[PDB]
Amino acid sequence: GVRTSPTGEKVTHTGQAYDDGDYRRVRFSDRQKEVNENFAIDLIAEQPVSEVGSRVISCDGGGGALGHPRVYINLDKETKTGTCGYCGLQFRQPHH
Amino acid sequence: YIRPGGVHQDLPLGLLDDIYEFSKNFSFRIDELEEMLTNNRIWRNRTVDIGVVTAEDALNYGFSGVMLRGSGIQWDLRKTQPYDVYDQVEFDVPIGSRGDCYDRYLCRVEEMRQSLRIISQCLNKMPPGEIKVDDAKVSPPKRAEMKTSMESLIHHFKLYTEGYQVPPGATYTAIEAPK
Amino acid sequence: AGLLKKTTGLVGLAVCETPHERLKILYTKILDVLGQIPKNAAYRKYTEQITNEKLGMVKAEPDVKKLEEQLQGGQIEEVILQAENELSLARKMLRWKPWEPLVEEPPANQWKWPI
Amino acid sequence: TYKFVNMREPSMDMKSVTDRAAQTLLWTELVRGLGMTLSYLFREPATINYPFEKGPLSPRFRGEHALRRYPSGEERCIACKLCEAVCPAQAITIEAEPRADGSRRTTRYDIDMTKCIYCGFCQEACPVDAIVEGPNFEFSTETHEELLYNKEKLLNNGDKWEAEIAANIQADYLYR
Amino acid sequence: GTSVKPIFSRDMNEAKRRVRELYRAWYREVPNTVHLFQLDISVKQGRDKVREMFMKNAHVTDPRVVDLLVIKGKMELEETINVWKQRTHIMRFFHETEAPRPTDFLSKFYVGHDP
Amino acid sequence: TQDTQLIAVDEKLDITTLTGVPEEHIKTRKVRIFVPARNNMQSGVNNTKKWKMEFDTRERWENPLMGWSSTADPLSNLVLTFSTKEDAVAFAEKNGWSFDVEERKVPKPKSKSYGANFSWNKRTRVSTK
Amino acid sequence: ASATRVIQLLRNWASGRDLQAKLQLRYQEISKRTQPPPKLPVGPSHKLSNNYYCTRDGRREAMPPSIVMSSQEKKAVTPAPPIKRWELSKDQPYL
Amino acid sequence: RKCDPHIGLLHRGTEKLIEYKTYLQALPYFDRLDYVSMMCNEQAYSLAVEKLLNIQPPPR
Amino acid sequence: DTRPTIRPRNDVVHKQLSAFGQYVAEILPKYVQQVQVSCFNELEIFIHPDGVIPVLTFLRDHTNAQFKSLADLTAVDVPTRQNRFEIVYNLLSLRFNSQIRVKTYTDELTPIESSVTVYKAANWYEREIWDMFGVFFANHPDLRRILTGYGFEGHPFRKDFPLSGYVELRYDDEVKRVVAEPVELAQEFRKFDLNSPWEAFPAYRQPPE
Amino acid sequence: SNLIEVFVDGQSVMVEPGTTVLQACEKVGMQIPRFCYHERLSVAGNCRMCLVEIEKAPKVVAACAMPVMKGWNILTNSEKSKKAREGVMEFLLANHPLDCPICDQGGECDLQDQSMMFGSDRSRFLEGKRAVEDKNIGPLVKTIMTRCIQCTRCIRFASEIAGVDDLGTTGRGNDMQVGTYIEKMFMSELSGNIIDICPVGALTSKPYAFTARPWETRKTESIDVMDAVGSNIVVSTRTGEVMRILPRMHEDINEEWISDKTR
Ligand code: SF4
Ligand code: SF4
Ligand code: SF4
Ligand code: SF4
Ligand code: FES
Ligand SMILES: [K+]
Ligand SMILES: [Zn+2]
Repeated sequence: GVRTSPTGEKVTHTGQAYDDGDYRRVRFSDRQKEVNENFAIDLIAEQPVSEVGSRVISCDGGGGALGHPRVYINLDKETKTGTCGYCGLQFRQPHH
Repeated sequence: YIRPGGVHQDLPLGLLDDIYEFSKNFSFRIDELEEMLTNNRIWRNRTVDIGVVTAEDALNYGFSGVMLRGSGIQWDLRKTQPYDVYDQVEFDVPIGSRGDCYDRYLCRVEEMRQSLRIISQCLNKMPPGEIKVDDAKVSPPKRAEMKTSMESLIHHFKLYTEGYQVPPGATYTAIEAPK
Repeated sequence: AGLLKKTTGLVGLAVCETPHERLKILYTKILDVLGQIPKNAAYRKYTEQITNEKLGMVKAEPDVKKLEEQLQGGQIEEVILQAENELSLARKMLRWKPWEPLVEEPPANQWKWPI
Repeated sequence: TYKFVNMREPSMDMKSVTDRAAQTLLWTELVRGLGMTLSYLFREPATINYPFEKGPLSPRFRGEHALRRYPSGEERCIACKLCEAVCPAQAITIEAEPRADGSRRTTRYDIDMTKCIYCGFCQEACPVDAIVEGPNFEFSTETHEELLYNKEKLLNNGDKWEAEIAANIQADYLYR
Repeated sequence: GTSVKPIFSRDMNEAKRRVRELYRAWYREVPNTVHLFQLDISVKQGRDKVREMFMKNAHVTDPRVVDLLVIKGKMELEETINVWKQRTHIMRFFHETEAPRPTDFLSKFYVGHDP
Repeated sequence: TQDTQLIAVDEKLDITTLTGVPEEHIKTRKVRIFVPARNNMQSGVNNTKKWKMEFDTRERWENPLMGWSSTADPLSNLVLTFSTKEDAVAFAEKNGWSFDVEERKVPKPKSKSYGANFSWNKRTRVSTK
Repeated sequence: ASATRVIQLLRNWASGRDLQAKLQLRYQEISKRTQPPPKLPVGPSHKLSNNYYCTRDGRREAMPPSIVMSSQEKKAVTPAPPIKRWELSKDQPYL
Repeated sequence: RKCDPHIGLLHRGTEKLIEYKTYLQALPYFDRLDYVSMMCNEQAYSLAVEKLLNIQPPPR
Repeated sequence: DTRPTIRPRNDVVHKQLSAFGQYVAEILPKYVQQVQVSCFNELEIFIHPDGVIPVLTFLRDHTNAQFKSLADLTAVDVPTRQNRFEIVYNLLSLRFNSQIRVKTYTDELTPIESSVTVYKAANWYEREIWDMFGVFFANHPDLRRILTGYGFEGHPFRKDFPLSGYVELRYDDEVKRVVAEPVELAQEFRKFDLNSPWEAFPAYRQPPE
Repeated sequence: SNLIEVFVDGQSVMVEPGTTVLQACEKVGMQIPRFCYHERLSVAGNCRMCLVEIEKAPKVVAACAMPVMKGWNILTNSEKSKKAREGVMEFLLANHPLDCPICDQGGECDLQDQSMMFGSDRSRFLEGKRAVEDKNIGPLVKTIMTRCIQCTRCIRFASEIAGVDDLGTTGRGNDMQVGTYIEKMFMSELSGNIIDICPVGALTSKPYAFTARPWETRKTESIDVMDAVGSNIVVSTRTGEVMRILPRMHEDINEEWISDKTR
C-alpha cells in the first residue's frame, strides 16, 4: 500500500518522502518517481500460515535449488509463529 | 570464464557440436583470405621486404611470438615450455625465413590453420570431469551445495567476501598470447 | 662439410664458408684471453674445462654435419656467435674483477618476504 | 614439430618462367582476386534486419540488473551484501536496516550502471539468487542520471521482466 | 652510514651549478612557449612563474635530492620545447579556476571543518 | 665498503619535494601510527602484528544525488604497512610529515590454572562450567 | 541454400570452390537452442570417507623458497638440457 | 629516420587498482588488458594464481 | 600424486636450478648476496645494485647460461625496508628454456646505470619505471615520462600515492579548455578490511622478529 | 630459576611451571585455534578445538586446561593434531543453522574464519538439524540460540566478571541450551559486552543489528567519555556515521570490556 505525502508525493516502502522545503524535489516535476507499488511489506502479510506438526520444520522455500538455504525453523513458541529470516513465510505448530 | 582453480561454468549442452559446425567450414574462409591477400602482387610489393629484423636484434629487443618465429627465430611457448595440456595436443610452429611484415602475415594465417588442428584434437578429447577444482577454499561450492550444507555456505561466503588466502611469494607464469 | 647451406634458418646470420678453422682460431683466442685471470677464480675453472673440451670435438671431426650434435649448439654458425659471446665476457671481467667477496651484506632485512 | 612458410623455390625452366611472365603481364592473380569478390556478390548477405530481426543470444546473458521476488511476493534480497563485497567496480551501494516485520530488507540498493561491468559476479554472490542480470540490453539512455539505478528502479525492473528471467535461471541453475 | 652515492652533485656548488643553466634555458624559454602555444599570458608573469617555482622547493639541503629536481625540472623543460605539451599543460601551472584557500582562522572556520 | 665518491650525508633525508604532494597535504595532515587492536568479537590474533600509516579523517558530505559519501580527501584511503615502528617512523621522517607515536599493545601474563576453578578454601571456585 | 542452381555454378566458378558443400551461414545444423537438463558430474574427491583436508591442502603444502647460498672435483652444469631441433611436419613439409 | 611511438593515451593504472581488489575482482582487469585475445589473458592470470596456490585445475 | 587437487612437483629440474644457482654463485660471489628456489621450480639469484651490468652481461653471453630474452623490469615497493624500491629483472634462456630472475634494492634517489646495453628491451621498460615508480636510472639514453600523463606530479605506484590521484579534469567554458582541478570524488572508495586474524599458512609464517 | 624449557615443535623456550599449553604456543606465536577460552576468563576445555598432539603420547592432549611438563614437543602441524582439529570443527559446524548471510557475525565470526584455515572443503552431514528457541532478554542484546556453539563463554563472563547470576546451561546433551530457564532480562551495567565475547552470532547487538558489516567499517580508536574511566574504544564509521563501539584492549583503563552506557 503506497502512501502519499501532503504535496502528493507517494512514499516508498523505505519511507523516503522529500518535503516541500527540500530543493531536491525539482527533479520530480515534469517527470516522475518510479514507485514499486507492490510494497514488499504487504505481499507477505496476506500470505497464510501453514500448519506442520513438528518441533523443527525445514524452510527451503520451494523450487528445490531455486530458493533460499534450508535454515531450520524452530516451532515451539505458542505466542509467536516461527517465521524464516530468509523468506518470511510464517510457519505454525498445531494448536494443542 | 577461466578463473583460478578451473573454469567457472560448464559447457552448455550441444555447444560442442556447434563448434564442430563452425570449425568444419572455417577452413574455407581462410582459403578465401589467402587467395585474396597472399597471391596478389599488390599485397606482396607493399608489405614484403618491409620492416625486416635480424634474429639476434629481434630476440635481444625483447620481442616474442610472431616477432621471433616470423624472423627466423625457432621458439614457441607451447612446444618448449608445455603449460596446461598443450603438450598432449599436436600442432606445427610456422616460422619464417626472412621476417618482414608479409612473412609475419603468413605466419599468422598458418597458425590459424594450426589453431584449427588444436581445436580438432581437444574437441574430440573432451573428458568426463568437473569444471573447477574440488577445493572449496579456492573454488566456489556448487549452488546445490550452497543451500544444502554449512561448510559450502561458509566457504562461498568467505570466498566472496575476501577471496582466498594465497601463499606468499612471486612468480612469472607466462604463456604465449595470440599476439 | 658437404654442400654449403644457403640459409642458416635465422635472418642476419649467414652460413660461414670457413666453419671449423675460424671457430678454432677464435677458440684459441678464448684460451689466451682467459690467461690473465688467476687460477683460484671460479670462472677460470669453469671456463677452461668448457673451453678445452669443445676445442676437442671440433678437431675431432672437421665435418659440419656431425659437429652440430657434438655440442648441442645447433648449427655451427650460431656456435661462432655464442663462442664469440664467451670471448666478450673474458674481456668484460678483465676489468670487472668479480672474485673478491660480496661487497656488503644487505641492509638489515632487505629481502624479508613476507614483510 | 614445426614448419617453414616462405621457403618456396621458383623454378627457372621455360614452362615456369612463362607462367610467371604471363602472370605479370596478363594479370591473373589480380583477376583471381576479382573472381573471389564477384562470387561473394552473388552470395546471400547475413545482415540481421534490426529491430525486426534480432541477434541470437543464450539463456546465460548478463545485463540490466533486476531484483526478484519469492513466489509469496516478498523480495529476495535479504541484504547479505556479498554482491557489495564481490562487486569489482564497487558499483553497488547497499545500506541495511531492520524492517518493521523483523527480517532484513535493504533501504538503499543503488547499482551505478556506468560503474558496473556486467561481469555476472553479483548473481553468484547472494545465495538467495536475489540480484540477477536480465536479458535486457535495450536500456540506452540520453541523460547520465537515469543510468544511476536505485532500489525502486531495480524492483520495477524485476517486476517488469521476472517471467522471462524466471525460466532463464530454471534452465541454467543446473550448470551453476 | 652517512656516506652515500651521489647522482651528479658531488657538492652543493654542482647542485647550484646545474640549477644555473637550467634557469638559463628556462628563462630563454618562456617568451616563445607563449608565442607558439598561443597562450594569452604575457612574457613577464611567465618568467617569474619559473622564479617562484624555483624557490618553492629551494629549501632542502640534501645534495642527493636537489639535483633530482634538477633533472625533473630539466625534463619538464624538454617536454615543453617540442610542442609535446599542449595549452592545458602549460596553463595547468597557471592555476586559475580554484578560489584562494583560506588565509585567516576566520576563513578556515567559515568554510567548514577542514583545517 | 661501497667506495665510489660517496657523499657524507649528515642531514636527514627529505624526499618530500620529489613526490610532489600538494603543499596543503603535507603540513595540514597529521599522520599517525599504531598496531590495530584485535576485533573484540574475533578471538583471532593474526592482525595485530604490523604498524600502519593512516591519516586524519576529513569531512564526508552526503551527495546531492542518491547519497554517496562524496569526499575530497585523497590521502584518507592510504593505509600503509610497517613491520616495525622504527621502519614506520623512518618512512614518516624520510618524507617529513607531522607525526605522532604509539606503543605496541603487549599482552600480560594470564596465570591460568584449571585446578584453581575447584577449591576448598579458595574463592575462585566456578559454579558452572 | 536459398539460392538457385545457376547462381551456385556462377559463384562456384568465380571462386573455383564448391561453396554449397559448406557455407558460412547456419541453416539447420545448429543444435536445438532448448536442451535437456544437464546433469553435471561431481568432484573427484566427493566422498563421505577418507577425504580429510589434512591430505589435500595445497595451500599448506607450499614451503618457503628453499635457500641454498646466503651472504650471511666440480663440474659445469646447465639450467636445463639443451633443446632439440624440431623436424619438418610430415603432413605438410613444404608450403 | 627516427620514430617515437608515444603512448599513454589510453593508459589506466591497472595494477594500481589490482592491489586494492582481491584476486577474483582482479580477474576482470585481465580480460580488459588485451581487448582482442581476452580469455588468453584470463589463462595467464589463472595459471599464475593457481601456481602460487599449489593447486592444479581439473583435466576437464 | 594420486590426488588431483594439488599440482605435482617436479624434482629433476628442481635440483637443476639449485645446481645452476650455485654455479652462478661461485663464479661471481662479489655480487650475489643469496640465491634460492621456490616450490614452483622458479629460481631467483639476488644481486647488488651496482651489479646490473656484469650479471646480465654474464647471463646474456655465457655459453652455459645464455639467458638473453629480457622478460620484464618490475619494481616492488616495500615501505618497511629502507631501500623500499626493489628493481626486478627477468631473463629467459632460449636454448635452456629456463627463466632467471635477478632483483636489487634501491632508495628513492640512488641510481642504477642503465642496462640498455645488455638488453635494449630494458630501454623502453626503463622509461616506465621512472614514470610508474619514479626511480631514476643513471646514464640512460632518453629516460622519459612515457606512460603517465604530460606534466604529472609524483609517482603513482609509490604506496603513498592515492588511488584516485591528486588532480581531476573537466572542460571549462570560461576558459574553453580542460582545467585540472583537485579531485573531488562523487563516491569515496569504500575500502574493505580483508584480513582474517587467524593464521593463514603455518609454513610461510614470519617468526618473532 | 624454576623456569621450564619446552621444545615446542622443535624450537625450545623456557616457561614458568603450571603454564598451560596455549600460553607456550602463543609465546612462540602459534595462535592455537580456540573457541571457549578467552585470556581474562576461566578455562572450560569444552570446544575440544585446541586439541593438539603432544609428542610421545598415545592420546591427543587437551591443550586448553593442560599444564606443560618438563620438555614437550607440541605437534602443531602434525596430521594427528590437524585430524583432531578437523573432527571437532565440522562437529561444531554440523548443527549450525545456515544463516551466515542473515547472522550479523558474518565477516567477524570465529566459526567462519577458523573453518577457512582449519576446516574442510565440503560436508558429510545428511540428516536434519536442531533448532533452538530464541531466548528473549534485553532490548539491547539479541539472542539467536540456534547459532550457539555452547562454548559457555557467556556464562563464565557473566558469573565471574559481571558477578551476577543471569544465564545457565539448561538441558542435557544435544538438547542442553544456554539461557535463563525462567524468562528474565539480564541488565548489568556491562551487559553489552557478551556480544563481543560470543564467538558466533548467537548473541548480537540489537541496535547495530542489520546495519553494517566488517569490510565496510573503517575502525577508528578513541576513548569513552560517558564515564570518568575514559575507556579505550573503537569507532565503526562506515560511510560517514558511527555504527558500533568496540572495547579496545588496553588493560589498565578498561581491558577489552566496556559498559552499556558507553557502547
Ligand atoms: S555485474 Fe559485477 S560489477 Fe556489475 S553490479 Fe554485479 S558484481 Fe558489480
Ligand atoms: S548479494 Fe544478493 S542477497 Fe546479498 S545484498 Fe546483494 S542482492 Fe541482496
Ligand atoms: S555465527 Fe554462524 S551464521 Fe553467523 S556468520 Fe558465523 S557461521 Fe555464519
Ligand atoms: S551464547 Fe555465545 S557465548 Fe554463550 S555459549 Fe552460546 S556461543 Fe558461547
Ligand atoms: S577453546 Fe580450548 S576447548 Fe574450547
Ligand atoms: K558475537
Ligand atoms: Zn524460509
